[PDB]
Amino acid sequence: MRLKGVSYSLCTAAFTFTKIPAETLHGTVTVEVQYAGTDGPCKVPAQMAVDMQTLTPVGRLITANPVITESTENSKMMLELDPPFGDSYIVIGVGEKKITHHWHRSG
Amino acid sequence: DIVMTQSQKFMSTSVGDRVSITCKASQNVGTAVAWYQQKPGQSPKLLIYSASNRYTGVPDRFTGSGSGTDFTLTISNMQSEDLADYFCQQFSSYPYTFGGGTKLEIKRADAAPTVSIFPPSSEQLTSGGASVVCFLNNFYPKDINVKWKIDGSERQNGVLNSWTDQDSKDSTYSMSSTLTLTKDEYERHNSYTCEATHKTSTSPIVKSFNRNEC
Amino acid sequence: QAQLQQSGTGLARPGASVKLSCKASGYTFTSYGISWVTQRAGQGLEWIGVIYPRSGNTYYNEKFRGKATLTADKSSSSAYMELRGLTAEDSAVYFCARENYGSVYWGQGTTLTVSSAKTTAPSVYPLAPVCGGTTGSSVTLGCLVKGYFPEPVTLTWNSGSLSSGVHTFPALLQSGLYTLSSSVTVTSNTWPSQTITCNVAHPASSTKVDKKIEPRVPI
Ligand SMILES: [Cl-]
Ligand SMILES: [Cl-]
Repeated sequence: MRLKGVSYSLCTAAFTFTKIPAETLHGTVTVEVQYAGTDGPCKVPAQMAVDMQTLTPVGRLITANPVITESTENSKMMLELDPPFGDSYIVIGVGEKKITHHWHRSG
Repeated sequence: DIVMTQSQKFMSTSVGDRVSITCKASQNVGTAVAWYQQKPGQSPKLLIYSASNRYTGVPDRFTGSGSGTDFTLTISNMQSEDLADYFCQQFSSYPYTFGGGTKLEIKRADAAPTVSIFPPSSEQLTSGGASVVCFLNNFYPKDINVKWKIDGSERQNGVLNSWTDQDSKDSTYSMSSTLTLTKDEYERHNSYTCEATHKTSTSPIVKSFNRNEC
Repeated sequence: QAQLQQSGTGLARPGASVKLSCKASGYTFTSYGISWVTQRAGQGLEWIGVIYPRSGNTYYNEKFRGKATLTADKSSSSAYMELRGLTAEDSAVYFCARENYGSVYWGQGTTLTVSSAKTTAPSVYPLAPVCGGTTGSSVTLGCLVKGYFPEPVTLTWNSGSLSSGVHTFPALLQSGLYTLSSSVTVTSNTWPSQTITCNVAHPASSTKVDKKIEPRVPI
């Protein structure tokens, strides 16, 4: 286990949504992802976005310090985001294998 | 294990067409599907990952969609460089199985084959084997069937067919059909016929010779 | 930049074992798996299995159990696949690929041919038209190349000076030996008044044969 005060690096490998992101009773969205890599433990990049060019964060990531905990292939983790009203994208990962899911939050 | 079915093994398309390639998983795989294209002599290249994400550098003409069991790769405004073999692959569980492939080829106007028949050469007839060759050249579309007859009787065993790849300039296909028999059998018969069924004629093109005639 | 470089023996006899290599560079080898994929000539891709060099864990397609054994060497960032008990049906291209839910990085492929045939120069047969000739303004001649091993041959017409109007067909196996043919079509004023000759080079047997196409005559 890592020592006190050490952050993990960002996960470098690919993620996939294991199932459709699901809206909670009060309008947040829960996500489960599976991770192809063996560089874990590592930090899961996760945000909402409205512009896929700037990737400027909108809404909020609720999960504090989302991580892949396992060093073994195909492990899973869950996180929760708070989308803006209207349309946005759930964006998991950074780099050439980032995944997106279009989301709509009603009033 | 999961089976990924690409039911269309061959598709003919025109430049500018919307091409739809379908991949059906034998059980629910979520969005864990990739699409590749491959050209002869090269490794496959990734186009789409996790069902719907376009890989960097891939033209925006390519879009993946679908989830669960049904996945689609769409090529809008198809270009000639998009002619290739296309494969899906799933990553839900091992083994990471591929679809059977869809080969995209280009459409042109129908063209009847030019058919020519060749008796065994004198040099081959020293060997105890005898090959009768029909060339069926410069035709479109690729679908064609050859039936061989010896003295009126169909012969299926000993027929070998070979096709060229679609021509890079004229978009046609060509085929060789070779009937091989023993020399002894060849010299016991007179009439040899290759018949080509193709959509460009209501009845097959027939090329035939009588062995002992000139 | 991530790269996978493949190497391995290209020709084997039935019963042999071959060890194929996949040398990785330009990324952290222990962060991803390496899979192997096979492609029979003219056929689809098939996933053999994967190794994760960080742990050595392997997962096989049951169709390749025993036939294929995957290993890896962390010290050199190399992955290996040993193919055992080879048969003619194992002739194929074999690729390695990095595993990442959609393989971007692939080796260049190794072509493995498995055959018990010995090196055999082709028989080359000129194919003149049916006796008495054909009607029409063009004429088609042929050349049949039968019973050679290994591939390839190089077939030309008139030493390459006749290149238009030619169709040279892919070789097929016929009892362990390859056969192909070629046609050439010319306007009828060109042949037989001018000569047309099929030339067939077979590098493996160091042979080069010329067959002039001669009109057939009656018995
Ligand atoms: Cl990759
Ligand atoms: Cl010559």
